Amino acid sequence: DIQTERAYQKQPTIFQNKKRVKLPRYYKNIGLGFKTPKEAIEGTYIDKKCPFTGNVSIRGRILSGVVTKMKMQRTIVIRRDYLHYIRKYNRFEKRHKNMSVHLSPCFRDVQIGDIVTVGECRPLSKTVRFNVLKVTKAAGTKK
Amino acid sequence: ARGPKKHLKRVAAPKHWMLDKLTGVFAPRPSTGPHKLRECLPLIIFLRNRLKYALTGDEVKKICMQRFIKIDGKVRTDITYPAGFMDVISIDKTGENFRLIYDTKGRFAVHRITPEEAKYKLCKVRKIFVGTKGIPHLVTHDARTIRYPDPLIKVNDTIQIDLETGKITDFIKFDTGNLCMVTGGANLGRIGVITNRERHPGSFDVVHVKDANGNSFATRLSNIFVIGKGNKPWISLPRGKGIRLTIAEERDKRLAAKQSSG
Amino acid sequence: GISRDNWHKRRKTGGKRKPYHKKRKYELGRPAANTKIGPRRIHTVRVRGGNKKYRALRLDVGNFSWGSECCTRKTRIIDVVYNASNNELVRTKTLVKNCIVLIDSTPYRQWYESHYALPLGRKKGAKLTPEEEEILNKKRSKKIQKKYDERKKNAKISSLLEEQFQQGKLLACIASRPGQCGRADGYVLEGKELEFYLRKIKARKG
Amino acid sequence: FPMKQGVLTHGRVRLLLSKGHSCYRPRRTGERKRKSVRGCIVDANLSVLNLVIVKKGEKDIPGLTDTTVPRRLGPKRASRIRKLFNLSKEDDVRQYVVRKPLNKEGKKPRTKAPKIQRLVTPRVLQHKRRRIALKKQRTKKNKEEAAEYAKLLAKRMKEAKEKRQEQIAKRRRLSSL
RNA sequence: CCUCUGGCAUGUUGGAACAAUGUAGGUAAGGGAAGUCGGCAAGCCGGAUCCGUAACUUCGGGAUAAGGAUUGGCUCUAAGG
RNA sequence: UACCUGGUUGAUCCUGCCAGUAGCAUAUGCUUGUCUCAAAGAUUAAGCCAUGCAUGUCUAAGUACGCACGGCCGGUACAGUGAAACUGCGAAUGGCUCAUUAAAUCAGUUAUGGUUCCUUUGGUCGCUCGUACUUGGAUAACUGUGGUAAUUCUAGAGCUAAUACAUGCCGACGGGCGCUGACCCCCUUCGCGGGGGGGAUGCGUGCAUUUAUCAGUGGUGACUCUAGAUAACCUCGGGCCGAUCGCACGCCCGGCGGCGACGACCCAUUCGAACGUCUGCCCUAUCAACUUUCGAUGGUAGUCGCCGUGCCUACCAUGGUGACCACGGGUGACGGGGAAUCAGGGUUCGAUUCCGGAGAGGGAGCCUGAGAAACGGCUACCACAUCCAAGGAAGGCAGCAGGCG
RNA sequence: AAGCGUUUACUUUGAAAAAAUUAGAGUGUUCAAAGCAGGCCGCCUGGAUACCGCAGCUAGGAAUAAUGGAAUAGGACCGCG
Ligand SMILES: [Mg+2]
Ligand SMILES: [Mg+2]
Ligand SMILES: [Mg+2]
Ligand SMILES: [Mg+2]
Ligand SMILES: [Mg+2]
Ligand SMILES: [Mg+2]
Ligand SMILES: [Mg+2]
Ligand SMILES: [Mg+2]
Ligand SMILES: [Mg+2]
Ligand SMILES: [Mg+2]
Ligand SMILES: [Mg+2]
Ligand SMILES: [Mg+2]
Ligand SMILES: [Mg+2]
Ligand SMILES: [Mg+2]
Ligand SMILES: [Mg+2]
Ligand SMILES: [Mg+2]
Ligand SMILES: [Mg+2]
Ligand SMILES: [Mg+2]
Ligand SMILES: [Mg+2]
Ligand SMILES: [Mg+2]
Ligand SMILES: [Mg+2]
Ligand SMILES: [Mg+2]
Ligand SMILES: [Mg+2]
Ligand SMILES: [Mg+2]
Ligand SMILES: [Mg+2]
Repeated sequence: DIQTERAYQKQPTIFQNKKRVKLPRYYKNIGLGFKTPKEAIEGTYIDKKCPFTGNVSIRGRILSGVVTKMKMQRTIVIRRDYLHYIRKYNRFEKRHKNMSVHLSPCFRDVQIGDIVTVGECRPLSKTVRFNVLKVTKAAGTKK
Repeated sequence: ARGPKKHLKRVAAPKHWMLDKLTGVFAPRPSTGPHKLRECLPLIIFLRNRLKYALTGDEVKKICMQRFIKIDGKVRTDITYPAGFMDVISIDKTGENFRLIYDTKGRFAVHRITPEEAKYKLCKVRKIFVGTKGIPHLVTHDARTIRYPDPLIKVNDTIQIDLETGKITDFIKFDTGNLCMVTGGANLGRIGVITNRERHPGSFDVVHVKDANGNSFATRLSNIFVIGKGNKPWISLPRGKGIRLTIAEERDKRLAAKQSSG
Repeated sequence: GISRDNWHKRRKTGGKRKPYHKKRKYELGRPAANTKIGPRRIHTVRVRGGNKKYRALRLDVGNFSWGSECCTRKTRIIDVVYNASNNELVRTKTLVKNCIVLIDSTPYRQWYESHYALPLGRKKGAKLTPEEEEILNKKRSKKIQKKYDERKKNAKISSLLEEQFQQGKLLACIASRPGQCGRADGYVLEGKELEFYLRKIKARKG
Repeated sequence: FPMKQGVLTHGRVRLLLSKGHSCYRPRRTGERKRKSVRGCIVDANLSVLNLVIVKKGEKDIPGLTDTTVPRRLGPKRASRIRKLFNLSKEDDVRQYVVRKPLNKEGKKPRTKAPKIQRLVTPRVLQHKRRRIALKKQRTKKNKEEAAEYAKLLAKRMKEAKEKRQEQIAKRRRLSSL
């Protein structure tokens, strides 16, 4: 379950040792009409870099990419696609950018190949600057 | 640049100062102050290039340090002081009071007013702060952080300030139907009623403004300065009264004026 | 000098970026504080913007909070028992943020016995002849004895904490940064966090 | 090269010197400089050597101890003139400042006196009264503005409570509906 | 290489000196093959761990290529049932 | 101005290039009467530099006893100019150059809810509850001995100030507010009890800092925001709470006083800065795999830094980019606004007056300061080079002139 | 009136976009290249406007080209327990 690291993994704000005689979870809404998910409230994970249950603000840009690799832990790689217009030829090129985004463990079942909305935040690592804000499934793939 | 820059080239100056291309390499760099670098008009530009009370910067220095000019009800003695929007620059020996508003174009105008109007001026509130003992603070566009304001005055409104006490008298809430000056952008100097407010979460919000003669236009909030309740301002408006008639209408109104004058 | 650069290291792709400028001053590093336990020695460092920082080097006391009953006291630090960062920071006794120290329980025992008038610690058989605990525990009026009686139903403590009080020293976790701010502030470990770190220290002993 | 206190050789050695070190006058602010100074131990390799007689011997040397050089300037601080002429706390200093005689060819003889700095003078007393008047009028205007805001907030809050009062009245009308 | 069980009395003599010349070990400043037919003989390198390894080639090798660093004692820590 | 012509053949029709034609720069030749504007050691050598200059600065308002000048009204200091010197501020702007640098710089776009900010402007500057009629002692200029072949080199002796550096209080100020609470009083019960008031003594009691707990004035699209309450702290390499300065000079009955200067915690504001978000660049595959425990990609927890972040450290996970051209290499590559040619298309250039960057021979390190990894600042090492008594000292024209090459 | 409404690409509008340069409005530098001035017997005035690729922001359009829904009914809608 939880507490698999060296230090105690706890949400900083809520104080869990008030005397009695279950644990209250900290969550928020990130805004922009993004509805905070159900697993972020009934969840038992803690996360420093979760957009809903952590100390990150979603601010600036709102992008959307396509999940290609989910091998990094608590973060994944999305693949953005776009058509670039050269002006000599009146045509397009298919280019792409691979950015690494932080995938909170509230979005539980995510497979490769589904369009994911990400949101700009503070720089979370060397190459991570975006959190996953909502997930929609692929074409079909409801099985 | 290993620190703060202190000059400004004549070419890189903001254009609404209307400084000539040829007479200088440098433009006067505005000192830091209650207005931004490109939003203000320097007092040397206000005296020398436009009123022509002075001829050169030495005469500007002599005017400014005989303790004559009194901007916003206080005498400033530096040549390059930033005098920005809605500022009251007063000259006591000529008995002549000037209020700084953009005209129909983007530039500032020599705008003579009365002393009864020069006793006050108007300010857009930028932010409301709460201070160190639960003390409401209101911050204007010219950094006038008067505290304990009226708790109905909120973020994007305007207030009327009596300058001698330096204190609020009345206010205009940012609401539809009120007149507004467009203090920035491509609509710089227009006057019209606020007809629509378009919200955008995250990005900047815009406002549709319908002028005196029907021509509506959109402008984001940061460039908008409300100037009075309803269809009437609380200040005296300049010549043109904020329309931006087209270039054809400007052409035939100067042509008919020269034809009628002869 | 010692620097914090993104320009000195490889790209996302693994390629080498060639530098276009020198080491600027604002991309600055400094040697570590490596704060030890001892009689206090704080050096000030001149900072960007003309500010100052207080590096602890030796640091004997710190202001620790007992969060369940809300009493923080200046308390002397005796040992560092755990560090999630590194074991050599346990070995060479080093105070950092989120390191776990032992502090003597005597000010918290004084506050608890002043507040509730019940013995805490106190391996029974010993009794203090200098009578200070006696005038602490006794001599209440009839009007205020029911006040203390109302308090002493909310005066029960955890058994792990009571073991630490009978030991005379209790576990705290530091939350201030002593190389940055100067202090060794922290909080008493309680409950699930407490038994988590007690399980870690027991696993370290073995 | 000058000898330097506390360097503990007999020969010559180079050092970074700063502001506040001996043997070095820095030009711009925070400047350091390599200078070569000499060790503080004396040997035969010295051009000139400085000696300061601290104890008087039996004989009156005509070089040094016969001619007393009078000290050129008199004390300027009022506290040091009080220490020099043993003033009380109450008696004046202005008659006991030393003034200097001035005489040369052609011009008139004169007597010149220093500006006595840090004495209790009415301009100092006026400044001290003025900023404490500033303090009391700051507390005055804080009291004034806080009471004025309290009245204005009481106005706005009674307006808001009477408006929500008729709204709760509309709620009870709809509940009776 | 040193020791325990087991074995022996130094390999067909002892004693006193410590010269040359030997035979067998060593060591040498400064130079470093100038010696000599010829680096003969002696010498350098050497184990292990971590790196690093070229020309060529039958693609298997060369290769311990070449070139580096580390190595003791003690007090700990982690991991491997 | 949407343009063609000579040339292979004995002659023809073609593909086809060579050559003519027209600009725009760079050099050069020959020539040159007037006038207005006007590029100019960029291309090779960011190669080397003699000499001279290029950054200093005082107000009524920080320090004035240099007769260096000067007034007489003195005896209850100090008229007023004032060299020097201490102090404060600038010297991080400007000027020059294009060597580096190919998602870098830079352009448009955004964010700082992830930070610092001298100055300016506006706020706050009796909020704390415990000798001030002004505290201390240095030091420069000045005087007087010197040393050195030599420098904006300095030693020793005397004096003497601070808005330099230290120390440090009275007032407001008599109490509120919490805890502590001896004790006092009222009702009621057979009574314990129960219920309610008043209150001796002591502790603390401002803003900033650091940490922990509770509740939810003003906000934002969204805070762990702002504000409130509690509990302690408040760095001796110490955060504020004025031991200042000048003009006029008054009013109560010695005390209250006007207008300014200077200084400072914190908060806005300004000039910014710095890291980020998205998109964009020339040639090369005779460059197809690269990065990776010697950080490469993440997670956790810290160190450092102004802050975010592998920036760094420890422990784990084995990832990250690539045929959509990564990685590597080249560039006679600073990028861009733009320039030249031009029908529509495009093609080449952009060293260069505006913006941003980088750099002062090459690299590196750093003091001071708000801001410098500064070079008309130091510290070294390399290269080059000046003076000398041979012990030492001083240097950086890719600033303006100018010289060599 | 506020909030929500398959998603894009495309097209249109609006914002936002430094000046200097280019086009260009006015204006007898004696004309012009220029310059931002000038003109009237103190006064009257100008110092505009356009373009600013790509990318990002906004509000209309739905033709074209992608993209989706309900097919082991985990489908909508109305309610019920
Ligand atoms: Mg084309
Ligand atoms: Mg510069
Ligand atoms: Mg033998
Ligand atoms: Mg024998
Ligand atoms: Mg035998
Ligand atoms: Mg030898
Ligand atoms: Mg040897
Ligand atoms: Mg031979
Ligand atoms: Mg051999
Ligand atoms: Mg071989
Ligand atoms: Mg032929
Ligand atoms: Mg022929
Ligand atoms: Mg040709
Ligand atoms: Mg002529
Ligand atoms: Mg050159
Ligand atoms: Mg090159
Ligand atoms: Mg180049
Ligand atoms: Mg260029
Ligand atoms: Mg070049
Ligand atoms: Mg530089
Ligand atoms: Mg050079
Ligand atoms: Mg410079
Ligand atoms: Mg340098
Ligand atoms: Mg120079
Ligand atoms: Mg432009």
